[PDB]
Amino acid sequence: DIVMTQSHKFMSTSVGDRVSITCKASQDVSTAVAWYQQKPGQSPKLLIYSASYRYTGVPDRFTGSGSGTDFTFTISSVQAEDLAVYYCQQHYSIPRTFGGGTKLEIKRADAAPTVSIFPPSSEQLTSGGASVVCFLNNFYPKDINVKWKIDGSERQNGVLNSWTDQDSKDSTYSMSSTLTLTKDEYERHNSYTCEATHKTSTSPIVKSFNRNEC
Amino acid sequence: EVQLQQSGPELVKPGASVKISCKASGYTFTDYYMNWVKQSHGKSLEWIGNINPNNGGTSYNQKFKGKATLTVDKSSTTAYMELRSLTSEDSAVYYCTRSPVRPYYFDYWGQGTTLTVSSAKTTPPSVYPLAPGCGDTTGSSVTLGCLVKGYFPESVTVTWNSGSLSSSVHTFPALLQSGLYTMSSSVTVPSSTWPSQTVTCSVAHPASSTTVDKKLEP
Amino acid sequence: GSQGERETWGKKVDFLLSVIGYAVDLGNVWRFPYICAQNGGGAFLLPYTIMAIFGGIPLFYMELALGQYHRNGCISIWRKICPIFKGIGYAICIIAFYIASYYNTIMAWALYYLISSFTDQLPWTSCKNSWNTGNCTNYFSEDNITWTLHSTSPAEEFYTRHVLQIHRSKGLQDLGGISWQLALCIMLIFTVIYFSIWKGVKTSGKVVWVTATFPYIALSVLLVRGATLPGAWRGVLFYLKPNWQKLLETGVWIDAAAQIFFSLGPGFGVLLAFASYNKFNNNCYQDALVTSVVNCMTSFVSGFVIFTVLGYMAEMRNEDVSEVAKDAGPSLLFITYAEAIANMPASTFFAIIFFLMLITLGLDSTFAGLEGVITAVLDEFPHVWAKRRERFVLAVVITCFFGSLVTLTFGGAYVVKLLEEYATGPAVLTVALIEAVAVSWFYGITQFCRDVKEMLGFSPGWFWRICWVAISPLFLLFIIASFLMSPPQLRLFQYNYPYWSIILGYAIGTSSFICIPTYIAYRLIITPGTFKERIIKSITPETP
Ligand SMILES: Brc1ccc([C@@H]2CCNC[C@H]2COc2ccc3c(c2)OCO3)cc1
Ligand SMILES: *[C@@H]1O[C@H](CO)[C@@H](O)[C@H](O)[C@H]1NC(C)=O
Repeated sequence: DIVMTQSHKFMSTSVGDRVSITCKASQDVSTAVAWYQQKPGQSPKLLIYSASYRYTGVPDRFTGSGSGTDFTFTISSVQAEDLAVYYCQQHYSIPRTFGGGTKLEIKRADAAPTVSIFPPSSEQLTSGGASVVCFLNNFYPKDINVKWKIDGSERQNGVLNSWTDQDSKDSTYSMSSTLTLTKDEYERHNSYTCEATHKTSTSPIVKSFNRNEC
Repeated sequence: EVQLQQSGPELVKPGASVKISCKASGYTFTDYYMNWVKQSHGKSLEWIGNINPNNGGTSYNQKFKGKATLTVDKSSTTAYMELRSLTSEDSAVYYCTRSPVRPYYFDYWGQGTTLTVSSAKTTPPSVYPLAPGCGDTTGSSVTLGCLVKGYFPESVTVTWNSGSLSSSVHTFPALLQSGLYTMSSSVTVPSSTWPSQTVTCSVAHPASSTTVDKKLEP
Repeated sequence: GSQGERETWGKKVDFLLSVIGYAVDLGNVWRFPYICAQNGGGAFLLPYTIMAIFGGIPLFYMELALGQYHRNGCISIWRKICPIFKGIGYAICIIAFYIASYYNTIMAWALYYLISSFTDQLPWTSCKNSWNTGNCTNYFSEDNITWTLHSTSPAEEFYTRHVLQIHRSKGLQDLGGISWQLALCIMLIFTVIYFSIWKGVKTSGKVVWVTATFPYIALSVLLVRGATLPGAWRGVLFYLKPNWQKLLETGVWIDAAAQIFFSLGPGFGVLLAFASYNKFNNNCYQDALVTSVVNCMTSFVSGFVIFTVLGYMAEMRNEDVSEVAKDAGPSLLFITYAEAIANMPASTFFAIIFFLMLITLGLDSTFAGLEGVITAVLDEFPHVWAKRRERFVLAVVITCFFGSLVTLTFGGAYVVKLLEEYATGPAVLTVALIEAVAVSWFYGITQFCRDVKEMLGFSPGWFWRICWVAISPLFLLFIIASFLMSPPQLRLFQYNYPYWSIILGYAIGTSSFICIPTYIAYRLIITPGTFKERIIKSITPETP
């Protein structure tokens, strides 16, 4: 069989920069390599076939090169919607194999994380649960600290951080810090506070609300 | 144009079998090889095998020989893939993709089929409105949310007002714990249409065939 | 008086190149490279030689030694060895007939291509012909093309809808009528063998100078031509890449044994006839040895001749030469190789020498094929026959034409496979086994070593002794059992043969075999005495 090796699992680029993903095959392939673009949440979309030829419906900003074993996929004008995971695949020997997959992450200027704390709703208080939410929207880069405060004390049990993928419009990550608690514990405390430490500013952003019917 | 409409997600207990369809349209069905590619969570694409629609010419991969069985029907232009001896590794997304005979590229793919192989009971999601408090300072935009708690498997869809609008909706991935998933959704909409008009989030769970709609209230 | 002693050959080199001419054919050119590159690549050389040394060579040299020593035909030699097995000589006579029904129609195709290759623009290049469909898509045409399940190449269209016209037949059921072009081609073939056999060994032995040497020339031109082609190393890689794991399969050895046997073709009576017309003092050990080593090496270089052009063809297309070399049979040479040589400078030249090379490969072999049967019948019915040789030779040749009339049909190609797989292989293996057992066990290998000891001056080594006693009949027994156990379902040109074909095949495989148990029944049934008395007088040859 054939082993398609993409040594670089991740590659960082910016909007408008010249990006090029490599692809290493097991043996000599002549000109038999196809490049696929799988956008997050979509089916893999065919971009290049036979090393250099472009497929129909593919903008002019996507090109391909190489002849032999190593092949290269080039994007001249990276757009916000070009954010996807690119795969390379050989099409000469049975069976047809694929590459490990190269996620193209977009680099931009820093953005302040918009933090919003949420009190448990009445339908959940009705069920017998109470989850305080802390949304952190539109910031860059991904590295960000989230600290919880039930009543000023750093709460750490029951905290779940969920990072979404990068955005295809403004290239801004977004994460959710969830603090799930019981109803009995919720009606024995009032002002919840979640804070975020980012590289945009040294002082963590502090958000607070009150339990007494807001 | 060219469309490959696959089947919905499937939750099957380990050791059983499962069949996936692939309705092809928009081209001469007998003019192209029908392929199946496996994609594991976080893994690369994996070629299962192809089939010639004319005579059912299955050409499998040595890694999937006896693991997958490709069939085809010309009377409805639909290719099928059946899987037996289901394990936790088969819990992956499967695509059926069209391909010519030479050069062998995969021009058109299907939307995918989420297969979950687990003996865990199909648990309906708990939809709780994540609404801002009544003491917050209403600025130029308000961020809302809806919480989906406790469900299985990962087949779930959170929509906002029949998809209008959703130009500022941040959907957070689901997290698995003790056999049950939990996710949350948010939406940033200006303050000049709230709370004047109606904003409602709709949570749909296809595996349990349930659909609970909850409207946000301050 | 009268005839008395038999005739003698005109020179040593004539009989050397003559047995080489029988040994070397089409299968040497394309069969061995395919079976080689498929079963473990270069590693296939390891068992192939073994199956040669232990299997092919001993039968070859034993047959040859008996032929030169006894100077009898395929039927008359059993009268003086084991009369009950005289039916063997008859069986071959039937077997050869079945072979001569299809083997020369292939040469007729190569001949139809050859006379159709004199035009400045070769027919299988363009699609603007009277036989192409709307699926025909060809080169020197817009690039980017993306082939379709229903699309078809101009070479496949030419071979399918013209020289074969196989689209006009539905299979074995409906194959008529007859393509008169292939009938005239094969008629010309029977003519060119008619003027090369009718006189006897002198003409076959003189035509062989051309029919056995030219294939090396054409293979040399296509060899140095195919070597200079860009990206031809792919076919060589796929051709000689060692895959030793395939050697663990018990099938591969079987394929090698069958290959070397059916490429040396011992015990068919052709070597008996070719060996009969030689000097008693003349050595034959070196003869058999060298002759085989030529057939094997010739196959080895032929592998390069094919897979170089296939490598270039896989470079212009997209590699993994196996895909461009999937189909083994008439399509590897008549379509893929022809379409490959079409994109080369002075294509008329390489085309003419290629299909001319095909005819040149079949000619010598079929000379020898007929030669064995002719010698058998002339020696079995002397005086009652030999009145003229052109009479019996004319009879067998026109008989082969009427035999090929089933093959000259539209679905004739279908029949060719049914006759190529089912009829010849099991029966020939069987008669080779019974023949080898009868010379090694009944006549006694000791007296055979005394016959060779009287022939060459020295007794054959203990190696030849143990090979004839055990290793060779086990070698044939291996292929017999493995064949009967797993007869093959066969398909040709998107058409799977009906389930019943094997039945038909077995008829054609056994309708030729019925003569030996019925002749044992005829011999043991005709002379009265007891069963133990009559079989003891029927197993011992004539004392005087
Ligand atoms: Br199974 C079997 C066994 C042996 C052979 C030999 C061996 C290789 N070299 C040619 C071939 C000779 O094949 C023939 C062709 C025309 C003939 C003929 C015999 O006899 C009448 O006319 C082929 C198939
Ligand atoms: C091309 O071939 C297909 C079958 O291989 C056939 O159905 C079709 O009619 C052909 N095209 C034409 C124009 O005849």
